[PDB]
Amino acid sequence: PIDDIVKNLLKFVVRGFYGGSFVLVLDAILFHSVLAEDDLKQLLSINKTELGPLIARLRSDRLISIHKQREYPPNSKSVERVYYYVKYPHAIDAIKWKVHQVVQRLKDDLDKNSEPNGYMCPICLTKYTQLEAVQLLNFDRTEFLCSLCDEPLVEDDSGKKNKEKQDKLNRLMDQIQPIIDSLKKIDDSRI
Amino acid sequence: MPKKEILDYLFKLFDEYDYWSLKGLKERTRQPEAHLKECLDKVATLVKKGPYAFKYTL
Amino acid sequence: HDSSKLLWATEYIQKKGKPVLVNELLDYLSMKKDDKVIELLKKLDRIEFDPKKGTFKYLTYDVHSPSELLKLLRSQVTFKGISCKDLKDGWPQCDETINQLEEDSKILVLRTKKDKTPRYVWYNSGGNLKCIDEEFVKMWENVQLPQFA
Amino acid sequence: DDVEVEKEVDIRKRVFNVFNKTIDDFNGDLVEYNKYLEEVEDIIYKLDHGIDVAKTEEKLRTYEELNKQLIM
Amino acid sequence: NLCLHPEVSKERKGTVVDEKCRRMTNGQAKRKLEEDPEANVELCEYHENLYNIEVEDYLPKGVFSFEKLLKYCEEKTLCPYFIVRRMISLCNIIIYSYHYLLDPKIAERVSNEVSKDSIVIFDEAHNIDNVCIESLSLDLTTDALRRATRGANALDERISEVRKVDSQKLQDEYEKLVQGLHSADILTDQEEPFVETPVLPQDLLTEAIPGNIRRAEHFVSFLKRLIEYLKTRMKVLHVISETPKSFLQHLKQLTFIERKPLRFCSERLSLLVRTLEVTEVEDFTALKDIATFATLISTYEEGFLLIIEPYEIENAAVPNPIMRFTCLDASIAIKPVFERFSSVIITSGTISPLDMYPRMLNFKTVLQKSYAMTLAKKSFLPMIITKGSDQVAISSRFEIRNDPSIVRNYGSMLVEFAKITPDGMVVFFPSYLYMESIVSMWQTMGILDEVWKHKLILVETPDAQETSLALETYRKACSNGRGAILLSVARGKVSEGIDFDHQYGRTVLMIGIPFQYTESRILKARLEFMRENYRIRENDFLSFDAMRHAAQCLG
Ligand code: SF4
Ligand SMILES: [Zn+2]
Repeated sequence: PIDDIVKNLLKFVVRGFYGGSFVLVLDAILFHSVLAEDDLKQLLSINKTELGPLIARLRSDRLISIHKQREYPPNSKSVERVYYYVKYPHAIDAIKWKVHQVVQRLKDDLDKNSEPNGYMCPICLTKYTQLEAVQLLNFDRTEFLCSLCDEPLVEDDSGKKNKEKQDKLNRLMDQIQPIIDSLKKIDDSRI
Repeated sequence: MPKKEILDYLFKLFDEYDYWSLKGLKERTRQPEAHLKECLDKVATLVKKGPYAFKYTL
Repeated sequence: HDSSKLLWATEYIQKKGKPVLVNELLDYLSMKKDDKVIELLKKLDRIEFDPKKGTFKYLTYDVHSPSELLKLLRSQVTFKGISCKDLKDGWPQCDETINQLEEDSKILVLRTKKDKTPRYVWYNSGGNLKCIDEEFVKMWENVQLPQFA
Repeated sequence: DDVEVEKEVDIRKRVFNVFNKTIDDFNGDLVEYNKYLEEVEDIIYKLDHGIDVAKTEEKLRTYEELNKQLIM
Repeated sequence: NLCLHPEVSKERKGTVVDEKCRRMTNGQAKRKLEEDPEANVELCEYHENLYNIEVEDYLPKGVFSFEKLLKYCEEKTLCPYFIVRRMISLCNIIIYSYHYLLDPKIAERVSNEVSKDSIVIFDEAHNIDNVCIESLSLDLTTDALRRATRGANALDERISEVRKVDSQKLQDEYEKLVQGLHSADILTDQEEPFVETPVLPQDLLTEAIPGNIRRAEHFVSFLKRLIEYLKTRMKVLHVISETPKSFLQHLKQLTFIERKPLRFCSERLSLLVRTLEVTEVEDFTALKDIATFATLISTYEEGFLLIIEPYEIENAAVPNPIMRFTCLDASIAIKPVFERFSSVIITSGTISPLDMYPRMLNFKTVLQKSYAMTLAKKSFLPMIITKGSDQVAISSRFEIRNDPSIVRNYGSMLVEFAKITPDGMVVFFPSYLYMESIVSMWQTMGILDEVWKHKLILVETPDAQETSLALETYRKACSNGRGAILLSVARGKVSEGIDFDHQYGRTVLMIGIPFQYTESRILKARLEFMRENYRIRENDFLSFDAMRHAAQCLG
């Protein structure tokens, strides 16, 4: 049902923004509900160092939880397993807001390339504010000269990079398109 | 070590021990390793895994 | 020894590139004169030493196809997975097959470049999802997530 | 995505931008439209990749003239 | 099903066999053997002799069945397909399935001489509307776009590489576009056509020019723009419902192709491909299916709905999206059947109720007479097994999985019948996905353990040859002394045409009532149109077809 879509939900984040092996760690969580780290090390034949941070990416993004599988074997030795638990509802929390902010960020570069803010004297290697500007424009002048070069400036943050960001915005929506409603598909049940 | 000589000598060694460790066979040869290894490439069939790991076979 | 001379003669069948005569094969080696080599060549599947005149012609994880390799991934759901070794032993050039059965159809793990893709046997569904820009990879994981509360 | 064919839109769009005065749909006749479509394909496709774009720049010269026809 | 050449008969899929014979003798390929000898093009050797001796008269006096026609044509070096395909104009009675009277890609050989003044009988006509739904349906997948991009790129080389081969042959077909819809050599052919037309039989297609896409190079221009536009329309956020006319409008702004020119893709592709004498078709198979969609999108509207689910719900949240398009009103293909026909008969022993058929398909009946089996002996016991050994209500509506409160009762039902029932037992599960968990979990417990020893069980499988091998070894067991049981699917292929005599079936079990709600909202979108265009609700439509499917299996 819905939780199965949550099972498949994290696959979207894992197989898109990460490498191929990252789902191989996630797949093992769905493979065994109590996923022993020592076993998952053997399953993909990756050493202790190579498998370590892979769980952390699933842990940090609220996708997995390495549950401290402390238990007492027959030998009475310090037995510990990083049981990669699947915290399904909390991983939803991580994917939900991460889609939220990135749409804003790509918008930000658009507005910045539509409102020139500063100036620059590329001859004297000096950038100017408009207030800096209004100090060296002469009443006999139409562009604010400099004080080290006594030369006009250039407008800063013009609109030649404006069109760059819209593709990033459009690529953001078209690539996050599979993810947005996949969260809302789960959020219908809120489980 | 000639290829025929390698073919006969390695088979003479393989008849003694074809299922022998790949390090042990070379020390039993101690010659320019290209000849002994090459004879293992056609006059033997490599088994990397199993109890007879790295052991010549046919 | 019988095997050594027989091996050199049988290896000579494919090396010559010609179906040389039954006897003329022996004189090329000039040392192999036993009948076991002829018996082995007659017993050789690769060396088609048929009833006709002398004819010297060359020839575990039986999953030799992405269809069969996909079945192997299907057999290892919630189960363990061999890396790449017997896979290429029963099927030469698995790595091209891995890319051809891309998007979780040959779902491997490119462990290293010089390792000849030391793969992993795992079974995903869509697998690839490569259209995500690596900038969105940069933009996805720079997010500070609220903790328990 | 065959970036040679990516320029096909720009060549086609320039006809849609500057050379829109060409009589394809406003004339009404199917024979005139069909000849216009073949003429449109003659200009745009050569201007698309440019394997023989020596009259295509001249087609641009006519297209700019068509723009003046729209302009004047 | 009627090929006799050993080279062609090896392949399993019909289209590959159909392609091999067609490429064996094609309007543009078979000419390259007679005029110039080559090993690249072979001969059917049975269409060859049919081309010489068979098309001069009719078959001597036999009324050939499938078994009889196969035997006769084998010895007389003839292929039975090319006989009966030609025999349309000569058969006083014509024998073919529902598709070749309804499916638009194959029903282009229909003859008015055998259609105007004839009498039409629809056998087992209960499953008539469901077939029509598939006729205007098509899916897509992210894998297919990679093939579609392959076809888009590979044909781009194909049309250009032949340009240096014969450029005037390229342009000669361009002047064939201004004159008309290529009627002289797109419809008056024996073998030439390669691209099928999903539209109605040529009546719903204008003959005007397909825009300014005449040029081979300019054909690449709009092809690569439209393929990119559909990919972002293939990676849609979720299932979105837009009228297919609106899809053209959104296409019109992103890729300016007018609706009338886009209707001409089907006759365009055959006009262009024929010029290139193409030799490799594997990556070009995607071209015919996408262009089939292109003809459909520009022609059908306000009766259907476009949907794009980003994944399959059973394997959700994956990059496996679909360009879902399915038929909502089956009557668009149904009505032109009644438009020309004068004598029509619809008869089926499983149609129940009998009243929604005229309202669903919009056709005129006069004699609605029902028949009851009047016999001096019962001979049949329809059962309503609501309660089992536990006396607990049994069904499959609750879930599509297994549960100890339910599965132990159904298995106990199967074993108890296995002890007593005589040879021949056929069951029809609601779905094949349902049964896979049913049998495997049945194997976990010892419930089948006694079922193992009672009778002989052969299972329905996705591959048709194996199931036919399974079924051919079912009937022989039933006729033989040992008892046998067959398990199948209500929506499976067995319920379509299979018969069971005395031995082949004595006690049939029906696990629940089959509801087809398991799939995505495609059917929910389909069901909405039935609710407003017609006065048939979800409840009335669901149970009446489910029992129709139930009554289809029982008889
Ligand atoms: S010639 Fe006839 S029998 Fe032979 S492959 Fe073609 S259709 Fe089949
Ligand atoms: Zn300065």
